[PDB]
Amino acid sequence: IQMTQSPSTLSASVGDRVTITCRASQSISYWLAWYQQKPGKAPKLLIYQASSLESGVPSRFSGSESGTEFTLTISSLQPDDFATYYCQQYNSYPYTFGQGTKLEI
Amino acid sequence: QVQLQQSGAEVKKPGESLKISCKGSGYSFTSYWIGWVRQMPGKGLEWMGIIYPGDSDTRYSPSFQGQVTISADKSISTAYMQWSSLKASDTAMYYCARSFRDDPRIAVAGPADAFDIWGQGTMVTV
Amino acid sequence: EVFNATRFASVYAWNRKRISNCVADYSVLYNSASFSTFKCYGVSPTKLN
Amino acid sequence: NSNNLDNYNYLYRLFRKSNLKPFERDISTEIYQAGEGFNCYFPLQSYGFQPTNVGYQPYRVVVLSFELLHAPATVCGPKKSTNL
Ligand SMILES: *[C@@H]1O[C@H](CO)[C@@H](O)[C@H](O)[C@H]1NC(C)=O
Repeated sequence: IQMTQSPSTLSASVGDRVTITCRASQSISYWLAWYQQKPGKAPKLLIYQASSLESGVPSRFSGSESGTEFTLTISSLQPDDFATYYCQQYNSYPYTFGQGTKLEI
Repeated sequence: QVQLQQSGAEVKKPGESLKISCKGSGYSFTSYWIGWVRQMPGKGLEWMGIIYPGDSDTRYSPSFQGQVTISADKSISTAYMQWSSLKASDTAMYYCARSFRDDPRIAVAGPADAFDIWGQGTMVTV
Repeated sequence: EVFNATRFASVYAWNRKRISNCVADYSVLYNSASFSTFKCYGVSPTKLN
Repeated sequence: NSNNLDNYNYLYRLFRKSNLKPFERDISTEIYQAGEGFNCYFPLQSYGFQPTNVGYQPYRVVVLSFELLHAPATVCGPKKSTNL
């Protein structure tokens, strides 16, 4: 299953509400996970089962789901939000990840 | 302190036998699920193969039958991955994972998730 | 001769002993320390009596 | 049939003092019968459903408790009214 992420580069300024699209192919309704990774660090859980917030991350981050379509939406951007995010479905084996996006100035 | 001690970096030649280290400490190892995800360096990720270290129940993906053989001795409580013939296609940064529990963590804690906490990471250049 | 028994048999020589007119004291087995494991399937271990 | 819709995250009680009253909601996570942190441990048991796993397959059941108490009606059926 191929996971598409858009856009590859998302130029945003401080406070800009930006959204990225993470679309799936078939029914993974219940179990879907999201992760955040810093340069040279291990990916940390963001949202598990596509509807629950994981501990350790500021509550400003939020993930949305709509059937087979899923969107990571940051409503109130922070100056430290410029990073890369990935996807993961865990409803059906095997588990596949997303592509990722780099944020430039 | 729930921790999973990963081993260090390595540079080898194909064909050799290898054993890496994933030492879980500061939690209940027999109660947690153990998920597996491998990360190629600079690109996407692929499930290399999963085992149930509770009873060494081997369940590998069809595309990864026999390529990696994971083990875990409960004596020292460290998870090993074995190789019988190193391949250039598997040079990457490996991440062995425990299970995260959010709903009644003490109920069973098994088959819950596949990302709880990782050590410094064993970048296994196979 | 079965609960506090001394000697037992092998796996392939399992013989049936039809004992009659018995009194099933199960509290000793339920609280036994000489027996390390008491894993019970068919009914509840507390209502064995 | 929730087999396609709805994995070890479902618990059910095995040991308790007695049966619960109709629609009772009791929650406790310790104090097994015989064998606090001893062999006696968590009393509920996780169901054996798994994404890799007929009667042993996961289902889901819901109940619509209809209360016929004499009270001002709030939830009514799709019946079209007429002039009296
Ligand atoms: C079986 O032996 C134990 C150990 O001596 C003893 O405590 C127990 O009472 C015995 N069983 C019965 C039924 O007396």
